[PDB]
Amino acid sequence: DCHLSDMLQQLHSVNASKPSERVRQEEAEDPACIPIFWVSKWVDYSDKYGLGYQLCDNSVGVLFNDSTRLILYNDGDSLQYIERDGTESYLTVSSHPNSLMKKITLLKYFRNYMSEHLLKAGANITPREGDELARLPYLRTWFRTRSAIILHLSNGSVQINFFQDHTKLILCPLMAAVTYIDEKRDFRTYRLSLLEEYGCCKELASRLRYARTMVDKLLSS
Amino acid sequence: AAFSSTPK
Repeated sequence: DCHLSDMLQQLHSVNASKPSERVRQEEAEDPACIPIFWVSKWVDYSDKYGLGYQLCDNSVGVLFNDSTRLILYNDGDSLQYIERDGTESYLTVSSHPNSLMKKITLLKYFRNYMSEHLLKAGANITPREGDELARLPYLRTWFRTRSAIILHLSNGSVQINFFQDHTKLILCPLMAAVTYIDEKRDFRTYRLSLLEEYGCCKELASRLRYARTMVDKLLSS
Repeated sequence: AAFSSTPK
């Protein structure tokens, strides 16, 4: 809950500043705040199985309808499984309990579908290096609204992908930063406090208000 | 109402 509370305080602070009514948006850029991980792809098959996704390192995961999670590392071999009760286990495609067979199969189908048919969000973004403190995160929560899909990762990052104009936000409450991908697929990363200081355009402002609403929802559930 | 993220 601490990640989301932080993010809520950060966003509330920036938004209360009315950053589009001030402009020096480029002064808010902090190139060292680029995220390590985001969701590059997703498939909502919640009608049947659940939500499959791919992170920018090409690792993949599924959050199944039964609230368990299966994660495949980008080595294409190592698996992490998380029961509904939180119990984690570590396995491989090569060595796994019979009980996981089905889910492993489903994960591979998701992988196929995503690899062949979908483009990568942030294809033009080199992710931050990242070190021993940043292990592979998994999808902790997700939902879709009238306007966007909201993806909350276990490292606290919250990603919001807007349906109409393909614009996207990746918020990190550890770095206190936001990456904005616009309709040109240009991306910039800002320190939220610096956005409080120098302000920003109307589009980013609006999307950060919507983001604050989404974080309140995530905190609410 | 997309089934998935932005396709190729």
